[PDB]
Amino acid sequence: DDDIESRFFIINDNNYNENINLIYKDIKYCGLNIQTTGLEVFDENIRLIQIAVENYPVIIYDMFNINKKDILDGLRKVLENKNIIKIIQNGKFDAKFLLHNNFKIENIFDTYIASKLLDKNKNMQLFYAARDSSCLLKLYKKLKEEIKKENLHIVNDIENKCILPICDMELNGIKVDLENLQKSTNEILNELNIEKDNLKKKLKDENINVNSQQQVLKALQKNNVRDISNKLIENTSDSNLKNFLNHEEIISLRNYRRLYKLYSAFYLKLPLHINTKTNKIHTTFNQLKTFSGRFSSEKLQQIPRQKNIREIFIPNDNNIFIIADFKQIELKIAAEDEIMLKAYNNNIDLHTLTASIITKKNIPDINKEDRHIAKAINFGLIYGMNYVNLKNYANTYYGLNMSLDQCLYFYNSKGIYKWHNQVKQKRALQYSTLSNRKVIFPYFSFTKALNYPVQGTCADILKLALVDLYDNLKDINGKIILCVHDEIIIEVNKKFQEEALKILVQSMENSASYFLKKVKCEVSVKIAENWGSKD
DNA sequence: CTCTACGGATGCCTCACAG
DNA sequence: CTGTGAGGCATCCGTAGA
Repeated sequence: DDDIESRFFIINDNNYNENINLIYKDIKYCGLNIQTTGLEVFDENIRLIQIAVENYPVIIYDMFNINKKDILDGLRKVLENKNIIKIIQNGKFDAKFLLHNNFKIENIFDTYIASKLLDKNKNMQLFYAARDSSCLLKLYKKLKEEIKKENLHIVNDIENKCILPICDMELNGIKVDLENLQKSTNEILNELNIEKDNLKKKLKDENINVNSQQQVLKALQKNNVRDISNKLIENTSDSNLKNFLNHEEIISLRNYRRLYKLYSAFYLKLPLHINTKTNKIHTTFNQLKTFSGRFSSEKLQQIPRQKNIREIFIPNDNNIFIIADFKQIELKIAAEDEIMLKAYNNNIDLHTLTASIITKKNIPDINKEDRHIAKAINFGLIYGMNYVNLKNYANTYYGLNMSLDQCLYFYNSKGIYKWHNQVKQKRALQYSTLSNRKVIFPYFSFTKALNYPVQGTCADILKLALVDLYDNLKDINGKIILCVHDEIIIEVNKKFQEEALKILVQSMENSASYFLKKVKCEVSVKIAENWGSKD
C-alpha cells in the first residue's frame, strides 16, 4: 500500500548474472543497507547486502551464499566510486561492517542524522531488506529538499558531511594507559586510607563509619566543633564545612570526601567501561540529545581537566596528538554590541573589558583575579541571571566572597542592552542560530533564549571544522580522536605533525570564516604526547 | 520540573521454626 | 497443625554531588 520498491534480485554463486552490474552504469545515488547477524562488528557477519537502483528491483547479495570474489567486483566498484552517493540508514553500523570486511567506501548520506535534524532536538526478510534499501532513495530526495530549500540547508548539509568524521572519531578511539590508571588508583587509595586513619583519630572515634553522614555529624557534635562565632556545626554540606576551617576535623573530612569521590566515582568506576581486543575505549557520542546541539558522550566531557587525570590518554606507537582549541568562541559568537565589536577588533579581551567597567580600572591595571571575577559576571549576566542568582552562581562555582550589594552594583553597572531589551520585549518562543538551526520553547525563559544561539553556533562551527578536517586528513591518513567543548584532538604520525597542525588550523579557520564575517577567531594549537600537556 | 551513583534507611513480603 | 517473630533480601528513596 505504498510506492517503495519491493521487488528484488538475489545474488548467489549459482545464479550470478554478470549483466546485473550493467544496472550500476551511470548512476548518481543509490540506497544502501545491510543485514547482520548481530551488533558487534568484530563478532558478527554480514548476512545480506542490499543495493537499490532507481526503478529497478533491489540487488541483494546473499553473503552467506557467495564465495567468488568476482561477484562483488562491480559491487566494490560502486562502493569505491567517489561519484556515487550511497544513501544509508544507520551509516556508522554499515560502514563499520564494510570496513572490517575489507570494503572501501566513500560518499554517504545517513537519513537518520538528517531526520534527527528535521526534528531539531524536539524529540517529538528479503522484502524488508528491499523496502528499507529503496526507501532511502525517497528519503534522499526529500531530505535533500531539506538541504538547499530550508536554510536548515546549512546545518543539514554540514551534519550530513559530518557523518563521516563522526564515524572516523568513534572508530579510531583513543588508547588508554592502564599503568598510570591503576597506579593513580592505588595512590588515591593510599591517600584515602591516610585520611580515614588520621580522621578517625581526629574524630576521637576509631569505630565510627566515616561514610555515614549521621555518625560523622554526631561525632562532630560530641567533639564540639564550632566556628569562629562559637556556633556548633549543624550540617555536613561542604558550603557549611567552609565555615569551620579553624578545626582540623573539617580539614580531614573535606579531604577524605574529595579523595573518596575521586577514587570511587572515577578510579573505581572507569575500568567498568573499556574495550579489550584493542585496549581502546569506544564511547558513544550522541549528536542531537542535548538542548543546544553540542556533542554528548556516554559509556568523555565529564572527565576532569586536571593534568593528573588527562595524562592517562596517549597516542598509539609512532603517533602523536595534535590538540586545537578556539579562544573564547562563545563570546565572539555573541558579539557577531558596538563597544564589544570594537574591542574584539582591537583584540581586547571581553573579560578584561568587563573588569575595567566594574572596577573602573584601565585595561593595563586589570589583574587575573579581576578577569576571573569579570568572567563569572559575564557568563552569569550575559545569559540572563539577576544579581541574587548571580551571587549564588559566583560563590558556588567560582568560590568568590562577594556581597549582595556588590553583585547588585555589578548588575546595575549598547548592543547587549538593546539585544537584551529586544529579547525581553518580544518574549518569543522560537529562536535560531547563524546556521538557522531552530528551537521552540515550551514557555518563555529569558536565560535559555540568551543561551541557545551561542552554544548552537559553537556546535555548528566545531562540526564544520570536523568536516573540513575529515576531508583534509585523508591525504596523510590522519585520525580524528576527540571533540570536546570548542576543541578537537587528532592523532597523526609524528612526521606529518606540523602539516596536520596546519590542516587542523585551516580546518577550523575556514569553518569560522564560513560563519563569522565581522570578527576573526584565534586557534590555540599544541603538539603533545599526552592529553595533559595542554594543561 | 532535574540527573547520576550510594549507603543508609524504610517497608513490606515471605519462609523456616519453636511454642 | 499453623500463626509468627525473624530474617532475608529486594528495591525504593533522600541527598549529596555533581
